[PDB]
Amino acid sequence: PRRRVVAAREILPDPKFSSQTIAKFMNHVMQDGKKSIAESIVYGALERVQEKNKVDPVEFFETTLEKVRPMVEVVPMEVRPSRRTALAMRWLVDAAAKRSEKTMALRLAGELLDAAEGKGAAIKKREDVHRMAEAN
Amino acid sequence: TRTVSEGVAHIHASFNNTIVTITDRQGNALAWATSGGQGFRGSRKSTPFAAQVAAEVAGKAALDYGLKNLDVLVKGPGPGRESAVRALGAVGYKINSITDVTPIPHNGCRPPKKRRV
Amino acid sequence: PQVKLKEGEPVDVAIRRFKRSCEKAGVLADVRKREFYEKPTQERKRKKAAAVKRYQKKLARES
RNA sequence: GGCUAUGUAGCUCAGUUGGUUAGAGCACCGCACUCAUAAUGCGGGGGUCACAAGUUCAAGUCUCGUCAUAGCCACCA
RNA sequence: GAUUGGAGUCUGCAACUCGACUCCAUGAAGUCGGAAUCGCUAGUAAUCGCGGAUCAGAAUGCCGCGGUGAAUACGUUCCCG
RNA sequence: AGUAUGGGAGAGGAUGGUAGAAUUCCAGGUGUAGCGGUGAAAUGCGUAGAGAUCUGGAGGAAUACCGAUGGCGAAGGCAGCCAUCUGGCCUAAUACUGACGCUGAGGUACGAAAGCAUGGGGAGCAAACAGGAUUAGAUACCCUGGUAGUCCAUGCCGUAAACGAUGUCUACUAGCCGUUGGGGCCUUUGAGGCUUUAGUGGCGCAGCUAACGCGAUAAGUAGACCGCCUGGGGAGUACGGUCGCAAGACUAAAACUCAAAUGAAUUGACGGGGGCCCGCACAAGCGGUGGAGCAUGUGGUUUAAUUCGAUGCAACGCGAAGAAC
Ligand SMILES: NCCC[C@H](N)CC(=O)NCCC[C@H](N)CC(=O)NCCC[C@H](N)CC(=O)N[C@@H]1[C@H](O)[C@@H](OC(N)=O)[C@@H](CO)O[C@H]1NC1=N[C@@H]2C(=O)NC[C@@H](O)[C@H]2N1
Repeated sequence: PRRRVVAAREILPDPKFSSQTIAKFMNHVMQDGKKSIAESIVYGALERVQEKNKVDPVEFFETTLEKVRPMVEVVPMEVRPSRRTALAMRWLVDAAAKRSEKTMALRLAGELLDAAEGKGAAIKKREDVHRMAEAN
Repeated sequence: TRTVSEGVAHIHASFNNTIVTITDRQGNALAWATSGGQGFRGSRKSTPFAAQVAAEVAGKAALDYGLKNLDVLVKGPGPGRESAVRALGAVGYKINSITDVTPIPHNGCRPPKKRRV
Repeated sequence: PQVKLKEGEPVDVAIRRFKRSCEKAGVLADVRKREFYEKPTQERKRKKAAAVKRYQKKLARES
């Protein structure tokens, strides 16, 4: 903004797990103000992964997001820590949509479960990113 | 086929194009690549990136002849000299010396007329 | 130039010592001057302006 | 008579012996860029790959013939 | 949910050219949009409904109202004024 | 004003020789698909092998660094190094001649570049010219080539913003700071500090000037001699004459026509002049338009009429907050 430097907005943690990562992921998922639908999708995915494997949803989500998290983007450039999480959530969102489960919550839970062990489309996207990165 | 260990790198950099020639000592050529060969047609010849690509290609081609340490000489103005010499080192060569050998007249022939653009 | 390179000198640092060597030498300035012919009138005007600038710089740095 | 080589959009050059699964450049018309213009960028239209048959799972692309054209040569009722 | 066939309601002296709405039938293009180009820095953008002026009848326009409710700003090279 | 004798600096001039770098061409070695050029391209060069790189030859022209608000010359001009011939200048002290001086109408000598004549030379560059681009057109600016010329010898031509836009000579009138070539003095061991003189520069008191500015290198204060000017055009033109191979140069009018043409400085405006900053201006994001169907406005076309206005941003769901009569 030429002269003024603007502070970054602070968002509230999600009411259930008090996790700003979960809150920001929900914000990325949400479209046109339907936070209720976004909450349904995200909480359904977390419940699904929890019943599949008895592991704390917050820890599982953060470990998977760290796995998907890119140190560089896409023509290589450098990125800051905030962009890392932003792009990780961005790429994680799409692959769940292209999956084939009947509900978005199930689709996203399956995508997280597949990305945690490395056979995920988001993982393939990150692979494209870094095999593009070594070009320069 | 022939094996040489020491080599010379000639960089011909201009405002229009960059030519990288790998020779053995005594000046016999071994490999050569230019920015024109690797696409970059027309105005794109003069960018440092094209010179870097050409230098990488020439170094890789000379690696088949199998020499590990080379001496580079830079002749001419324009972009791509520094990028080209960096690319030669980044290929895995050991550079022994680096010097400028662009010719300078002692007030010899008359240059062309100044462009009125 | 003849920038010979030591055992511990990296490639990039060697190239950097090189551009300093060549910038101190100032060969590229001669290359720039050589490319087009300059009339004696223009050369004399350029040297006159350079002398005036040098004297102004001397006066400014003295006081 | 013999031996060769060609014929692809409105105008031109490719595509040339198998799965050619005919494109490239200029003409246009429309769109974009511009204060107004170009150049340039985009899109659309504009042939049905000389014709007729043969083999074949593949034919503008190959084999047979029939055209038009070009080059050299041969012609004592 | 365009277009068309059939049957109706209301305003109005009068709905052919040329009204709005209802019912049955029909069920087009469209599967996310080239070059390029526009708005927006927080209760904002996005999305959801509600009201009014004009007005017999005739808003997807205009002027207002609230509900849900984000993402991103390293910086001034480049484009515009 | 001039002469003799010692010493000093210098791209001053003429002749001959010679050295190194670079460009171009030629032959050869290595080697393989481009090179060159531009805003982007194309003309052009290259598979009978270019460009690049290395070695060796041929020839012409010019002298990097030193290099300087430095130096020399009447001006024009003069730059590698060496030798030969040669002009001027600076500097010290004596000695000598004794006004022998200054300027200068006519005259005469020299005089950048281009151009001309005869004979040579020709690398690079490059009027004319050819082709490729750009453009509405391009005859030009840009690109690829290229002849005269640029170079040498012997002559001619006699013109330049040939400028300091400032004729030559002489004397006098505050100061401060540089620099080049000399003379003198002082410190004290070797490098500095004071002066003086001849050049070359920057400021600046007085004075001068319309102002800008000049200001001991005067455009100040005075003297000697010469050249030149008398509104702007017509016009440095015509006729005559002199010179020239020619191109042309020099001397040099009138008729006619206008009421202006000019110089310096002031305010504003403008600039395809500069510097500085801001803005959802660009970046980072989210969602749209341009594609589809429909609504609405406009252009165009059509019609008897399709009523009239609004036209880049700042007209086009605009006047119209509402055309069946
Ligand atoms: N005893 C014999 C000694 C002989 C020797 N000759 C010594 C001598 O006697 N000298 C006398 C001084 C007279 C001087 N020639 C007149 C003058 O100087 N300008 C002429 C008047 C024009 C105007 N009124 C003032 C003007 O515009 N000025 C500009 C200005 O300051 C500046 O320009 C820009 N753009 O800011 C500067 C930068 O270029 O240029 C100046 N212009 C110039 N500077 C040059 C210079 O001094 N000379 C040669 C020429 O080039 C000169 N023009």
